[PDB]
Amino acid sequence: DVYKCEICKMPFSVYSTLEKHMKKWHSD
Amino acid sequence: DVYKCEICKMPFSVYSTLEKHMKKWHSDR
Amino acid sequence: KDVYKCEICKMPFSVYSTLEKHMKKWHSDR
Amino acid sequence: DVYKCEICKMPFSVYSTLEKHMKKWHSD
Amino acid sequence: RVQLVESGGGLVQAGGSLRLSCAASGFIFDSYAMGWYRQAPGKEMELVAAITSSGSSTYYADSVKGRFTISRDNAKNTVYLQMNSLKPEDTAVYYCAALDYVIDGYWGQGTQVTVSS
Amino acid sequence: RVQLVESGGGLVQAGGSLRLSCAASGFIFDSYAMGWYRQAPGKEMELVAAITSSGSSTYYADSVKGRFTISRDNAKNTVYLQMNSLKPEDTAVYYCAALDYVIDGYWGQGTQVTVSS
Amino acid sequence: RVQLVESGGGLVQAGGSLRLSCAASGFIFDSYAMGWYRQAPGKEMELVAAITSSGSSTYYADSVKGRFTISRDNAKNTVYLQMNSLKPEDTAVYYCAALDYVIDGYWGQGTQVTVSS
Amino acid sequence: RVQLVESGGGLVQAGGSLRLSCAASGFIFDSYAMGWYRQAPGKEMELVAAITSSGSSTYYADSVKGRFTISRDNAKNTVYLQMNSLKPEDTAVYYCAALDYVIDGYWGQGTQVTVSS
Ligand SMILES: [Mg+2]
Ligand SMILES: [Mg+2]
Ligand SMILES: [Mg+2]
Ligand SMILES: [Mg+2]
Ligand SMILES: [Zn+2]
Ligand SMILES: [Zn+2]
Ligand SMILES: [Zn+2]
Ligand SMILES: [Zn+2]
Repeated sequence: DVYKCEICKMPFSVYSTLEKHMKKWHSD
Repeated sequence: DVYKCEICKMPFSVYSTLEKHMKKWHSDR
Repeated sequence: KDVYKCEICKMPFSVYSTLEKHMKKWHSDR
Repeated sequence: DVYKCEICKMPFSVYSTLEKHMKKWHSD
Repeated sequence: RVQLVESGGGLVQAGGSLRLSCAASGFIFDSYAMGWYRQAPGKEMELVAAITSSGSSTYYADSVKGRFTISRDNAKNTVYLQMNSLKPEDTAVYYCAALDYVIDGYWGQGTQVTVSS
Repeated sequence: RVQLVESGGGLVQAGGSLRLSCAASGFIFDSYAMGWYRQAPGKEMELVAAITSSGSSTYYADSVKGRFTISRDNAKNTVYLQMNSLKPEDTAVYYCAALDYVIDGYWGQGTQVTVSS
Repeated sequence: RVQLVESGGGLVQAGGSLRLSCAASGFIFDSYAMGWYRQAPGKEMELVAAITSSGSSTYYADSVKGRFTISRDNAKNTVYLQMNSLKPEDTAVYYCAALDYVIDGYWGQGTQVTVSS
Repeated sequence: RVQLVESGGGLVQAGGSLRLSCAASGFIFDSYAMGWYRQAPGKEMELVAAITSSGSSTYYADSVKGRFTISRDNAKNTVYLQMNSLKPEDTAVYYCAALDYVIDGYWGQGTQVTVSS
């Protein structure tokens, strides 16, 4: 029931940030 | 070149028997 | 840049580490 | 219930022989 | 441009294992993080596991941690999901995909997994 | 669902050692005797070593007796073949399979073992 | 001449594992087959496992084969007994000895193994 | 009453691989999380990797993530550390131990790892 990355659907927590997630799991 | 179990290719000797081989080594057969 | 570590097993502790969580996950007799 | 090597107590079967046992287990 | 061929699914009993494979082609495999997703009928799709382009980092849904292992072979363009200690809750069709393109909506056929109670 | 992933082969010097592993999934591993087989190119597939469902008995081909040791871990669904004092005659691809189904000829990828000199 | 020091025994639950070790000195270790024996009070001593001087071949009592594994380190003069899925019938004092001298009645102190059910 | 037999170290070139192993006895192995630590001359000890008793979670030092893999084999009372893409910064003596008792300061001999530039 949490928000998830709208590209890959990995769940986000309070510590997630768009920048960190994009850097780790997506290509610039 | 010896006779072997026709299922698993394990060689048989003068001491082998089908019953003993099947009981020890096979499950569904 | 040296950090505090669990004094039993020396695993590094961060700002979100807690004694209870760490004991629960990583220790058995303590 | 079965006979065993009198040195090391390994059980003998119908296929055991003293010579084979001695060479395998009591030799260098 | 992209092609993903999944296999290795089947029917097992509670406690069994399966190894899923995905053979990938039509893109530069080593450039992208890959994920295994599962889709059960009537339920939300779940990202089950993911692995960065190099393999250096992995993500797992909490419910599969310690049971599932994701890996990849960039020489063979393949992604694997080793599923041990399977449970009925794991029953679903499993699909593999490059993370960047999940939103594009193009998927392989997936591979069915059923875990009898 | 018989998925059999063999690993651990390689190039080794005569007299040396190697340990092969096979991870099994998709069937009730605990119920089946497993065998390690090998095929050199141009030669026949031959049974090298076998182990009962419980590990309560083993079998070794005459040419490897005293050099190879087969074992299994039913908790990991894994079969192992430790190979010591390797000889050039041991060069081949090695495969692992359930004895019951060897007749059906579905083999894994196998693992190459090459013993030089 | 012969000194053998066993250790590793203890209390363990049925199904559990224990690893026994023995340090050997006073003789040319790599010249002798070694074995693990067990003695429960009022019962017959039993040879549980043996390994030849070079380690190439083993013996296991029928009732422990597939659960126990004997090994040796000829560089470190040590013998090991890995015991898996222990049962109450395994409860005993365990001893390690060179096979040649078992009849001569010198024994190390042994190590106690107790398997609760 | 605790014994830790570590091996697998050696001299290797940067980019190479090693596999360390530690066989443990004198405690109930599967009850305890295990850690690989490294100690380099004149530096602070570093917990390199750790694995929970159930094998379900692992920890890695930031500098070895994606390069080292810790695992355990409870059927062999053994912990393994697979080290790929070794760097000169990985040079040190490696020691394995139960997390619960590291503070008591009883260590095995460890196994030496040297990575050449
Ligand atoms: Mg990470
Ligand atoms: Mg089947
Ligand atoms: Mg080992
Ligand atoms: Mg975790
Ligand atoms: Zn994403
Ligand atoms: Zn057969
Ligand atoms: Zn700790
Ligand atoms: Zn004897």
